[PDB]
Amino acid sequence: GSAVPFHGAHQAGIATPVQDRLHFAAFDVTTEDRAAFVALLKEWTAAARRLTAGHAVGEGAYGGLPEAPPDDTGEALGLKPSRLTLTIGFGPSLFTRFGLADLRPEALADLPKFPGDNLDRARSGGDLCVQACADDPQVAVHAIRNLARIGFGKVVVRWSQLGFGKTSSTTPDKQTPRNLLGFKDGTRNIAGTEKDRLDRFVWAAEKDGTPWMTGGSYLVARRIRMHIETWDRASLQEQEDVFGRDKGEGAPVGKAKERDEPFLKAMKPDAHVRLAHPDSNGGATLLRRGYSFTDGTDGLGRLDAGLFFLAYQRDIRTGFVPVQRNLATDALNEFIQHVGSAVFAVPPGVRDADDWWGSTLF
Amino acid sequence: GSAVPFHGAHQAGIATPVQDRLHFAAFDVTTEDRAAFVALLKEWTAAARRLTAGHAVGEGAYGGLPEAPPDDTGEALGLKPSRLTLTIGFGPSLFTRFGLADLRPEALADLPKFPGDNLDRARSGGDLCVQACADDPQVAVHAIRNLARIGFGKVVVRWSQLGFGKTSSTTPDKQTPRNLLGFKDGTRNIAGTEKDRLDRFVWAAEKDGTPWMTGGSYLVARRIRMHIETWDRASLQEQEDVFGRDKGEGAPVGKAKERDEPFLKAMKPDAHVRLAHPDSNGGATLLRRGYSFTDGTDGLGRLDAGLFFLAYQRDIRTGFVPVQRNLATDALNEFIQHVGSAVFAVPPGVRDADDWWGSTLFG
Ligand code: HEM
Ligand code: HEM
Ligand SMILES: [O]
Ligand SMILES: [O]
Repeated sequence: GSAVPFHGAHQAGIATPVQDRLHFAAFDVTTEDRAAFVALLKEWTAAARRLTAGHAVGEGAYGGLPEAPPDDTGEALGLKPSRLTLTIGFGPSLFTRFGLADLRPEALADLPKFPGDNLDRARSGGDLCVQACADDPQVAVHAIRNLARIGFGKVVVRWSQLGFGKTSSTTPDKQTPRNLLGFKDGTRNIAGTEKDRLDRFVWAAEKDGTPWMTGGSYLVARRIRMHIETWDRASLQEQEDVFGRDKGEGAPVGKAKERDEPFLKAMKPDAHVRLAHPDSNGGATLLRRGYSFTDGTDGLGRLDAGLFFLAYQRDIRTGFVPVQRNLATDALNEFIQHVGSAVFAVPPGVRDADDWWGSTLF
Repeated sequence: GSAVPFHGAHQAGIATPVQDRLHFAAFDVTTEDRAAFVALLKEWTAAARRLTAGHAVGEGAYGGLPEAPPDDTGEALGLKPSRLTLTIGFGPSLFTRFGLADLRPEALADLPKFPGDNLDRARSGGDLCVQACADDPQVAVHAIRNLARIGFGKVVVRWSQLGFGKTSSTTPDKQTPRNLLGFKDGTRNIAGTEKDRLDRFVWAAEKDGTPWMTGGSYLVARRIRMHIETWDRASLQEQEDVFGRDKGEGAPVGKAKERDEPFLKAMKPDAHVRLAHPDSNGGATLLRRGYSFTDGTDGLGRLDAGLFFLAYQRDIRTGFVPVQRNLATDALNEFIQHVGSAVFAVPPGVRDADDWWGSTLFG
């Protein structure tokens, strides 16, 4: 239940080992006062320092003046830091405010429309996001809930997604988690230890064209419904054919071990791994960091379940966009549907205790 | 602990230690065939035996005939039993089927309308329920998902609730968990160790008037929204006055320790503990076993937080109903709203590997 350092050239929550649980919130800004928004970012940064150390925000959750509401709502008392990370991003829509228009990064591209999209606009977009990842779901919910409260009057919660289990890995030496289709998910990703690959594929560089984004990254979120009724009636072979790996061990078809390298020509041409592989996409590589969800029932007698997909990359135009375009013929398409979407510019890290979220932009 | 025994005179998941996470599903029955429903109960019991031992259902999640769908959907492979318990209950509407109307227990009382109810009927009721509790939410979700799959064609999922963190205790010797209002919740409950209180307040007895229910219990579920923005703008003193305990230690007003017994007169007369206490309700006592939830946002820019309240008792008429009736004036009502409700008759335990869920009811 240890604590992930909050400061760094890069924000935590990206290369960091993937924590077991997720609370993701998109916010919309309701103030048009740049000074007030800057003040919010500083307050938020200070609260995140405490929250990620497992401490209450401000003066605490109790023991203050009886006539004052407590600084912290208290539901994380007695819990551990739980490897909490808090990662902020800025949406394209934010750059219509605070005189920021000319600072929107080129690499923060709006996505094209994709075949089979059914995007719920109310569960899409957002002026900004906060990604809360922790091994304890209540540590994550508490962070989001208290950030929202601190921002009362200046921002609102547009949409929020709980992820009950991870479907990603930045630690290939560790057990790979499974998604709700029963397959290991995260085998061939990017590790936090592969500093070279993160520099190449994840972190924006000064020369890419947006100096304030140096050391940040670009994030794509996709809420993906899974047609579990359809999947659960499919034979084992069909499921294995869909991905290009076997279900039990997770090894590429033909091979014996999960982490044996794919031999792509042995997979079906519409196999998910074959279409998504960097070698099929001009080298394009993603840091996938998604989680599973279930939100009630569909009103039709079935659980509503899916995968809240997250992908970090140096440039949306060289990462998610080409790979997703190449999944147009993916056999997995028969079993999923994209029903929410948003993109964000994730600024560089909080350098020290004097720095604050977004300082390079503001 | 890593696992909880599935067999017993009682179903596990009631008096046993409260696990960290919840997946609760209410099902509606679609078949009119009693034998086929009995077949489902047997299949389900077999699956629960495996699931609660951390094993896949049926022949497993892979390694079968490549042309056959796997028996288990696989998302619990490599996970642990995680103290998983699976607890089944039977709703009033179940007894309108399979020629059972005269076997519905009197202690399975319908709830009355309560002041302030705003019940979503689609997230209320149900012919039956399965309570899945485990420390790992994926283990719980996997159990519900495979039970629903196994049952398809004979049952559908009416509504389902994820509980991301507990707000109850049956083990006072460990730390008491906090709810989304920031208060310890579970301090004065019924412990697994209190055999006599469980017999008095939780387990149905043969003499109560429904012999097949001997050893079972009766379950009330309430989905309670929390008006969290309003709560967080109230002063610490107002919050503590709402409950009658202080927020930090959870001690009754005027006392120093969480588990000091309350002095109720020192609380505001509309304080939640004072109104809910057995001494204010003719001795009526509950075994609370609920969890917190968040399900997205309201329409309006604010999280949709709340408490998925669960209460086990020997007779709904002498448990939840009187206590909830007394919360009509609760100061807590300013900050909550009941938006979902169901009741269920939870049968006695699966005695051995030959037994099955509901066997005392169906024969
Ligand atoms: C519900 C939706 C999805 C499911 C269930 C899923 C599942 C999987 C599985 C089982 C693997 C193989 C193990 C692994 O390498 O992680 C995989 C690999 C991968 N997936 Fe997905 N995926 C989904 C959506 C996506 C999307 C939307 C993208 C990008 C637009 C994507 C990109 C990738 C990539 C790049 C790999 C690695 C392939 C390699 O380099 O070997 N996936 N996914
Ligand atoms: C969001 C809804 C609720 C919240 C936040 C809440 C919170 C609390 C808290 C903080 C306590 C004191 C700690 C403890 O002893 O557990 C408590 C006690 C209690 N609550 Fe609730 N409660 C809620 C709903 C209910 C409902 C609906 C009932 C019954 C109908 C109920 C019955 C009780 C009882 C019986 C006690 C213990 C009384 C005693 O000390 O003997 N609660 N509750
Ligand atoms: O993926
Ligand atoms: O409670």
